[PDB]
Amino acid sequence: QMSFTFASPTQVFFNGANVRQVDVPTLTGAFGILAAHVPTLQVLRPGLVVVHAEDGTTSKYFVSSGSIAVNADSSVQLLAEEAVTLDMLDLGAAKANLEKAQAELVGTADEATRAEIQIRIEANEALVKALE
Amino acid sequence: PAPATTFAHLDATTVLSRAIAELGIYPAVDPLDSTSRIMDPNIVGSEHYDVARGVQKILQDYKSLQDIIAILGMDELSEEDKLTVSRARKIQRFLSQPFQVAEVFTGHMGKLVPLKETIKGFQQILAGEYDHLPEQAFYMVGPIEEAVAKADKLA
Amino acid sequence: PAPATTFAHLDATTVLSRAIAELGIYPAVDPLDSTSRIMDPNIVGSEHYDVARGVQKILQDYKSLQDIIAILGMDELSEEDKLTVSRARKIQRFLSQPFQVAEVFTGHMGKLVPLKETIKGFQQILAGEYDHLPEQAFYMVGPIEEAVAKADKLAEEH
Amino acid sequence: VAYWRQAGLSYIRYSQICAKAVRDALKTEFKANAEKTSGSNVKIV
Amino acid sequence: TLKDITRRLKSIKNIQKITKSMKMVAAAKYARAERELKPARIYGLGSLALYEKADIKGPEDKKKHLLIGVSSDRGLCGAIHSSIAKQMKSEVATLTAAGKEVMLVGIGDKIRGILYRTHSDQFLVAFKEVGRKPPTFGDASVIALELLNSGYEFDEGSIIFNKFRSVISYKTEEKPIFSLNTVASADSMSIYDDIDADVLQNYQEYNLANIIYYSLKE
Amino acid sequence: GAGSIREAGGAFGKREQAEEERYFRAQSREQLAAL
Amino acid sequence: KQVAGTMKLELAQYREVALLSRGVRLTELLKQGQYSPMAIEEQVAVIYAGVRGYLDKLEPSKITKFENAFLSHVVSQHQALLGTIRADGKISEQSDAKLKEIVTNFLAGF
Amino acid sequence: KQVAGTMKLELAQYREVAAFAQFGSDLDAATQQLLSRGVRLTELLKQGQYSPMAIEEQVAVIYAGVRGYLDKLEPSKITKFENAFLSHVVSQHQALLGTIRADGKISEQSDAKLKEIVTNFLAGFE
Repeated sequence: QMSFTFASPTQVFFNGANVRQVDVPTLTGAFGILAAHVPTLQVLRPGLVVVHAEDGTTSKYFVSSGSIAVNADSSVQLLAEEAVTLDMLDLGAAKANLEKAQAELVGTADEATRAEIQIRIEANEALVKALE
Repeated sequence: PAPATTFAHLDATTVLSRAIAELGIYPAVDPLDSTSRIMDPNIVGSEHYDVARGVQKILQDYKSLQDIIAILGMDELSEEDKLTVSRARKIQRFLSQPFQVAEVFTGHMGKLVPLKETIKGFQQILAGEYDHLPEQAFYMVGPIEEAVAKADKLA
Repeated sequence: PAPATTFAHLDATTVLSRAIAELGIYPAVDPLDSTSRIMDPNIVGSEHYDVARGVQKILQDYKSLQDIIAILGMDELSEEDKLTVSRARKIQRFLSQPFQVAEVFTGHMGKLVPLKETIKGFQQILAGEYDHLPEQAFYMVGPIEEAVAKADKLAEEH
Repeated sequence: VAYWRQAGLSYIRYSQICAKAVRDALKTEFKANAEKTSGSNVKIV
Repeated sequence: TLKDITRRLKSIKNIQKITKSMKMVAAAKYARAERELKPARIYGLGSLALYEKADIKGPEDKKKHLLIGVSSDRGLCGAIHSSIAKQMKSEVATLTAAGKEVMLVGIGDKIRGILYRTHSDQFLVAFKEVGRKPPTFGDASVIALELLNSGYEFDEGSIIFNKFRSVISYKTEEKPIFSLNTVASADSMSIYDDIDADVLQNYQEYNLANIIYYSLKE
Repeated sequence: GAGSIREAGGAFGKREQAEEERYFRAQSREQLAAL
Repeated sequence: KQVAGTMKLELAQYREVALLSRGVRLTELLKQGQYSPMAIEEQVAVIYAGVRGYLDKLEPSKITKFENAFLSHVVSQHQALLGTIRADGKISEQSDAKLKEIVTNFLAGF
Repeated sequence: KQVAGTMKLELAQYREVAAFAQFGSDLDAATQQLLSRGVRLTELLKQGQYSPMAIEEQVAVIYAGVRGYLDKLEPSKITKFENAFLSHVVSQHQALLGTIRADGKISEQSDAKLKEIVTNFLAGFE
C-alpha cells in the first residue's frame, strides 16, 4: 500500500516502489515507516537507511542529510543529499577524520566555527557506528 | 551606360526594384534609391521633409541590420533593434498601395491617398502609434484609417 | 600587372595596407605581406629571425581568432586565446612608430629605434613581460622603455 | 532546536558539512567521481 | 564587384563553419543533460509532492515577494533569456500593482544584464558562472545559503525557469516558494506529525535548495 | 580566409571590432587603475 | 587646429566603439543644413561647446536645436569675442574663459 | 608507403575535424584524439630551408609520428624532439638506417628495432 521514493540529486534508488518498511535517521530520533503510517515530515541526520522489500530482503544505504515526508496516501518521499551504499565507504578514513575533528574541537574557540566542528564530528561518529 | 547616363537628366527619379516586387510590395519603388530635387524643407515644408527623412533613416537602419537578422535570426537583436525592425517593416508594407489600373489582375479597388494623409500616416507609424497592429494590416491599403480597419477585421 | 610584375624585381618589399592605416597604425606596413630576402636566420641571427616569426605567427593567430570573436564574442574565448589576442593587439600597436617627417600629422616627436631595442621589445612583448600594461601604452612609442613610461603616465593621469 | 541553530547555522550548511564528511570517508576508488558530481562552481556577484 | 563578392563569400563561409562547430558542441552538451535530467526530475518533483498533496495555497495577503529567475551566462540560446526576462518583468508589474514589495534574483549573468537597467532598485542578489559547467547540487546549496544569509524574510516567492518539453519545445514555467509562516499556519498541515516551527524551518530551507536545483536542471 | 569576416567589413566585422574594443577598454581601465 | 585635433580624436574613438554619448553628440554636431555655411569663429565656438563637455547632458534630438539657438545668441551679443577670435586666429586663455562663461550661462538658460 | 598511408589517413581525418579546434575540449575523446594526432603530424612536416632529409630518416620520423609515440609529448616540443631524435638515430643507429635504405622497407626486425629506439629516446627525452 506504501509507495516509496528514495532519491538523490543524481540517483533514483526507488520510485513509487511498494516496500513494507523503511528506517530513517531523522533529526528528532529514528523511526521506521510502514504502510498507512501517520503523515509526517522530517529532515535527516547522518545515519543508515534500511529498506525492507516485501520479499523479506533488506537493502541498506547511508544518507548524509535530506528530508523525509510520509503522506496521507501512504506515499513516502525520502530525498537524501548524498546517498551511498554501505560498501562504498571505509572505516579508516572515518576514524581518521573523527580524530582530526575531535582534535580541532578542543583547539577551537569560536562558537559558530565550533558548531561546524561538532557537526562534522557527529558526521563521522555515525559513519564509524554505521559501518561496523 | 544608358540608365546611368539618363540619371543626370531627371529632376525626380523613381527606381523600381525586383527584390521589392518579389516581396509583394507594389509599386516596387526602392525608397532608398528614389530621389527628387524638391525634397528640400523650403519647398515641401519642414514637416513633410522630416517625416520623409525619418522614414528613410529607419529603412536604412533595417537595411543595416539585415545581415545579422539573416544569419543569427531575430532573437539576437537588442530591444531597440527589434523595435526599429518592427517599425521599418510596418513602414515598408505601408509604402505599398493598390492601383486603380491594377484592379483587373488583383480585384482590389485602387486607392488614391492625398499628400496630407500620407504625411500623417507615416508620421504616426514613426511616432509609435501603431506598434500593436500586425504588420500585414498595412499591406495594400490606402490611408492609415484603412490600415486600422484591416487590423480590426483581421482580429 | 604592374605591381605583380614589379614584385619579382625587388629584394625587400614593404606593402602598405589601407586596412592598417584605418586602424590608426602608422606606418601602415602589412606585417603578413611584407618580405625580405635577408629574413634568414643565417643572416640576421637566430634571435632576430625567431622574434620575427613569432610576431608574424601571433598576428596570423589573431586573424584566425577574430572570426570566433565575431561569432561567440570575446567572453567565450579560452584564456590562452584571450592572452593571444591581448599580446597580438599590443604587438600591433608596438609596430607603430612616430616619424620625424609626420610631426605635423601627429604632433608627436620623431623616434629612431635601434635594431637591438626593437628585437628586445618585441621579444619581451611575446614573452608576456608586459601583460599588465594596457595596449594604448604601445601606440606610437619608440623603444619599450617609452611604452613603460607612457603606461606610468597614463595611469598617473587616471 | 539543535545546537548549531542556536549557533546561527542553517540546514543548508548542516547539510553541506554532513554531505562533505560523507564524501571524504569514501574509498579512493569512488572519492574522485563523487567529488566531481557534487562540486560547486557558481559565484555570487 | 568580384572582390566584394569574394570577401563576402569568405566571411559567410567562415560564419557557417563556426556555427556548425558550435552546434556540434551544443549537441554534445545537450546529451549528458537529458540523461542527468531523469534523476533530477524524479528527485526535484519529489520535493514538491508535499505542497501538492497537503495543497499549500500560499498567502494572498502578504507583501514581501521574492522572484528568482533562472538562466545562464552564455548567449546565443535564442529565446531562452528573453522568455525568462519577459516573465520576471510581467510578474514584477503585477505584484507591484498590488503594492507587494518585490525583490529579484538572477541565476545567470544574462538575466541580470537584461533586467539591471530597468529594474535596479528591485534587486537582491545575482549569481554567475552558470552554464559553462553543468549545474550541481553544490550550486543550489550555495544559492540557497546567500538567500538565507540576506536578511530578507520573503513572505512568499516564485522561481522562473524553462521547463524542458522536447528537443524543439520548451516552456517558461513557474513554481512557488513558501515561507515558514505559510507552511506552519496552513490548516492542511495539521495532519502532519511531530511538526514544530523548527522542523518546518529545516524542511523549508532544504526545499529552497531542492527547487533551485530542479530549476537549474530544467 | 582567417580574417575574412572583418576584412569584408559589414555588420559581422563591425560588431567584432566593437566587441574587441569594448572588452579591451574595460581591461585597460582595470589595468591602469591597478598601476 | 586646437579644437579639431580633439574633435578628430574623439570621433575616431567613437567610430571605434560603435565615449559613446560624446561621440554621438559630436556626430550630430557635424551635421549641417544646406546653403548655410558658417564662419570659422562660429564653427570653432560650436566645436568647443561640443568637445569641452557642454553638450554631454542634452538630448540628441535637441542638439541641432540647441546649436542654432546657441549661434543666434552669440551672433546677437558676443560680436566682440567673435571678432577677437577671428582677428587673432587662435583662442587665448582670455577668450577661452570668456566663451566658457558664455556657453555655461547659455546652457544654464537653455 | 608503410608510414605515409597511415599519415595521409590521419591527416585527412584531422582536416575533417579541424574546424572543431577552438572547441576541442568540448567534444568526444575520439575527436580530441583526432585533433591531437593531427597537430602532431602537422608539426612533424615542418622543415628547415636548404636541409633536405634522406628517405630513411624521413621514414624513421614519420614512424615515430604515426605510431603514437608523440601523443604524450606536447606540440611545442615536437619539432625540437624531431631534431634531437634525428641526431640520435644518425649517431648511434647507422645500422638500422642503412638496413632500411638497402631494403627500401621496414621489415619486422627493422620494425622492432625502430620501436625500441623510439621508445628509449622518448623515455629519456627532456
